[PDB]
Amino acid sequence: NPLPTRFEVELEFIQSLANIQYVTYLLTQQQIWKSPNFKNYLKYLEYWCNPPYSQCIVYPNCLFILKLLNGFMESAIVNEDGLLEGLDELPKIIQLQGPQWMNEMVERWA
Amino acid sequence: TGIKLALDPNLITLASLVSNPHEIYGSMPLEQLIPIILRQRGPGFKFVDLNEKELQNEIKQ
Amino acid sequence: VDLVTALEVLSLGRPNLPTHNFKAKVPIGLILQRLKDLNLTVSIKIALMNIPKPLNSYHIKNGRIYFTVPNEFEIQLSTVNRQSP
Amino acid sequence: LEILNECHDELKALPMLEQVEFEKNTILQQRSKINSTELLDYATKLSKFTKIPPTFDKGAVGPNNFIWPAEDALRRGMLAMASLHSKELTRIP
Amino acid sequence: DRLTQLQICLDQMTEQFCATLNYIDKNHGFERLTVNEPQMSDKHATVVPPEEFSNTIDELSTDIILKTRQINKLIDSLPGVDVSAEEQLRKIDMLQKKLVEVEDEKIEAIKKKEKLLRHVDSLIEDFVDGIANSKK
Amino acid sequence: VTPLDELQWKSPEWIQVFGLRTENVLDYFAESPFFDKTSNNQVIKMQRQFEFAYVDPARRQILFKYPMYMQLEEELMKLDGTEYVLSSVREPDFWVIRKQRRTNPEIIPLQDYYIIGANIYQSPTIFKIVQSRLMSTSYHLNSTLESLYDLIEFQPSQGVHYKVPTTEMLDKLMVTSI
Amino acid sequence: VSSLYPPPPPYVKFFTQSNLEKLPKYKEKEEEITCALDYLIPPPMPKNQQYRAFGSIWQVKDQLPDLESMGLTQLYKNYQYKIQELRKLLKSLLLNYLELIGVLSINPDMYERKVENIRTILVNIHHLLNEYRPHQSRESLIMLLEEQLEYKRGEIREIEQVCKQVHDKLTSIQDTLRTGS
Repeated sequence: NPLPTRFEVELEFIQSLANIQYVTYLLTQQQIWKSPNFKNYLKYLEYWCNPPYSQCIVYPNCLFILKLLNGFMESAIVNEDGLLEGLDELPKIIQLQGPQWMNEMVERWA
Repeated sequence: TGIKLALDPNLITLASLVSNPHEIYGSMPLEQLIPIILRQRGPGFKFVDLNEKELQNEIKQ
Repeated sequence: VDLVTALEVLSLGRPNLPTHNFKAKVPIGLILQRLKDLNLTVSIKIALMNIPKPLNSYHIKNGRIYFTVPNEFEIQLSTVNRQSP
Repeated sequence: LEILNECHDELKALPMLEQVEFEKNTILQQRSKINSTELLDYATKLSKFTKIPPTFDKGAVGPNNFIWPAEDALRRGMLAMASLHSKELTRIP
Repeated sequence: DRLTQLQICLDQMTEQFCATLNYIDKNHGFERLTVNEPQMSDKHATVVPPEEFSNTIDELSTDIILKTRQINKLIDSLPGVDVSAEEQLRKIDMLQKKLVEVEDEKIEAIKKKEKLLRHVDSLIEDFVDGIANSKK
Repeated sequence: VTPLDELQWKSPEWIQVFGLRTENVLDYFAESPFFDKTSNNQVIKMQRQFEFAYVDPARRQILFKYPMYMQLEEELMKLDGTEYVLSSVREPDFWVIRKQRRTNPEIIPLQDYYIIGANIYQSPTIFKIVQSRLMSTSYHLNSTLESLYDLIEFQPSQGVHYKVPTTEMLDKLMVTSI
Repeated sequence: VSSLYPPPPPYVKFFTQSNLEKLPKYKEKEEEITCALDYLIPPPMPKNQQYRAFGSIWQVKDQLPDLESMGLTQLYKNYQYKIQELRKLLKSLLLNYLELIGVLSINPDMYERKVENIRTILVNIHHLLNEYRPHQSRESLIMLLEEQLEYKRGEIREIEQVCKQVHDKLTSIQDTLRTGS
């Protein structure tokens, strides 16, 4: 059994954004959105949007979720101490609009 | 691979995603279309500010 | 086979869904076209309207008609369609 | 003059020129983006997922795995053992 | 979409087969070999009149074979039986070229509509500024 | 670390393999960490794997509705110690399991565990529920009160007040014109 | 007991600003890891092209498995041949159901191999349909292109429909203008 490749782990994590439960689990930790490395990783991951990397994706709503959360990033400025302003209320947006997005994409599935 | 394909992107379902800003503004009648126009033009925008030559040299830029 | 969602991916990298959050924009050519056809609208609206002698001085411009009396006032008016005032 | 007015406003209800010019530009951009074999292969990849299976009454089956990975899918998946074996994933020469 | 209706028809065959077997297994009766043997009945047994039993057998059988004609007609109507994958590509490329050409043709069609558009609005604006200069 | 009450426990892998019904809640709860590995329930489970008083009518409906629970309690009356019984059921998906020690007979109840949607929950006592709500309320009013105090400015010429941040004849003209 | 979801990867720790500025310099200069700058270039496709994900094996280009490769009976193997094979298969399915009824109406114990025969017929029919599916998908793409052609040309006919309404209303206004003259 070889080790899980960077391609495989990054593909499974980028695909996990389709489920809203995973992202609302991730965004409740303060240190995750407080970390600028995770922010850079969020701006690292748009390479899945372009082919042929997009071919292996099974549920493209994860790519939609990736594109959606990036619009909240240019309003965020990281300081010298690492406090990312503007991310204090975006997880609250996620819990308020949580069932809305996933019900909308379930009706799009139908 | 094969050959390419160019599609009419606005219509994929038979009887939208490409936001061409003309059919999603010019289709509606003007009486309710003007409010969103001066809302999107600017905050506190008034009907008095719209002008011929202003847009005529805005397209010239 | 599901060609529509694969088309959405190969077009934008994302499927089509309504966006309540950023992930509108009015064209300036469209607003000038609507401005000039609204000028035509208010110009043909006063075709069926008789105009008084103190207010025969009018300027159909800037999406309006400039009903003016010299050294007294200038009122500029517009309508939405024909059958409404 | 009024019947010419309804003629003008019924002719106003048609799409304009730069709209279909931008439509042409988007069509050429999709010429640039899409390949036929790639499109059909990717679409038949998503054939079993992105629609309700048109064979069941769907009163006993739901979209646990059809639209998003399920909880038990992540439990039995190799990403779960990637979580436990993350120490070996931290092994960098 | 035709193959989807075909698969629905196929498992409708299978449902009809198991339904006919269930009916003939549950709603059959108790047949006299001779007249002198005792005929007993069970309150836990779904006894039916034999004539309507045979009628239901007949209608089950006829719905099976009318669904069979539907399957045969649907397979006769499968989209593309005489063309190959090479023929599919030789259709796709000419459809590509025809779509590019009809986009061009729609461009000059919209251009002609724009010819008429500024024609009619030029006549309207000439009419209204002429009558504005007349009445003023 | 999270203690035993603020965690929802489920084994959807066990649901995929076995499935959860009104019969197999016992071993499903045995897989949960809430179960006592030294309980009387698991020793009699290992032994069996190898009308009636001193009960409330809520459990009596369960006993007269499902058999396996009534020989469960018939094996449970022989022994003493902490047990696990189902006081109430609601098909298709609702269960509750109570900690319970029995002595000879005398019975006291203990902590319950309600099951909703094949998810095992520890039943909380209401004191820490309202205590957590008051944590939220008190911290929120603390934040409001601290954030309000910086706007407050005092002068000796006037009272204490807030920090200040850094035509009338036209109605008569309207009423006279008509 | 562990968390419900796996943590973010250890690969996120290499995305630092020094790596960001050294990435174009490294560009000017399944992966074999040599240094920290390898983790900012996206990894290529696996050479084996069969990658493990979510407890299953996917492929960069999926091919339809044969019945022999899966370990079942492929009875019959440009689609006219396959259409006639499907026709013979459905006729054989009907005849074999009749034979199954006959077997159960003399001896309800020998049906076991007949049910296996019905199974083989059904899986051959379904695999024939799924073999026709790329051709059916190409026909669906043909139908979609024809439908967009039809919608563009329907826009054409409504353009000259409104245009001809303009022309004959113009003839009407010319007639009533000559009448008023």
